[PDB]
This record gives sequence, structure tokens and C-alpha cells, in this order.
Amino acid sequence: TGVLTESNKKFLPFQQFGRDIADTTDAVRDPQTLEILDITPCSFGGVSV
Amino acid sequence: NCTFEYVSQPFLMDLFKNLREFVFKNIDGYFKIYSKHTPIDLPQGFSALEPLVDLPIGINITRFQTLLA
Amino acid sequence: NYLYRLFRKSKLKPFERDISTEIYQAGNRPCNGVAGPNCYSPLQSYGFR
Repeated sequence: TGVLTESNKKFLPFQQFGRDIADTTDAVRDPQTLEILDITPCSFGGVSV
Repeated sequence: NCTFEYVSQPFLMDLFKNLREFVFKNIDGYFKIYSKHTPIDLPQGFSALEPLVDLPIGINITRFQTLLA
Repeated sequence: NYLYRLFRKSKLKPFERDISTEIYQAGNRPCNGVAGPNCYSPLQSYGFR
């Protein structure tokens, strides 16, 4: 679950995935058209009363 | 009788000494080949080898010999 | 029609196939292709009834 944004990451031609420091997926390659998309979680935050 | 018939570009795309580097290894019945074509005794510095080539054979290797022509 | 191997000089790596049928040597006496008292055939047939 997240929001997809066009990426300026320079993927190597053999690389189709991108990992974070915590080893979750950060960027993914679209299988149909060869373009790179960033993955960012949707907006969140804490609520105080 | 051949099983693997990949069609490739020539490995000497560079026309400088065009030092080729290769890494072959055998892991659990799967052959892995790595390659690099950096241009330059072995020099200093780093040049990571890309896994873009893959020509598996997968039986057993304990001896090898470079073919020449 | 179905065969299996009984004797081998060592164990097998994962996903490895053996086709060559050489006469097994279980002792200090050489075989040289002769099925002697210490030389056995490596392939025995399944008995299916």
C-alpha cells in the first residue's frame, strides 16, 4: 500500500527491485513498460487530544 | 545435441587495453558467470563485475582449460 | 526397466545427476572393468511385482 511516483533512480539493466535500510521495497520496475516507480507510504501521523 | 544456444553480441566491443574480467562459480547445480569490460600488470582501483551474463550448465566442474584459436 | 545406484565414492551435491556406470572398488584390489569378488555393479534393477 502506497503512492507511486516517477523516479530518477539510475537502475542497472539487471536490477528490477530496490530495498531500504530496513529491507523493505523502496522502488519497483513496472513489468509491462520499462519504467522505474518510487514507493512511498501514504500520509499518516499521530493525533493528540 | 546442444542444449543451450544463446545468441550474444561480441564480448570485445571495445575497439586502451580492454582488460576483460570473468568470474565462474558452481553453486548447487547452477552455473553463474560474471563479466566486466573496463579499459586500462593488474591495475589499482575498483571495478564491480555485473551478473548480466548467465550461461548455466549445471552438472559438475573440477577441471577447466582455456580454449585457444 | 528402472535402475538405482547403491555405491558411490562420495555423497551428492543438490540437483546433481550421474550417468556414468563404472565398476565400484570396495577395497585395495583394483577392478579394471572386471566384476570380481570385491567389485560390484553400481546399478541394481528394481524388482516390481
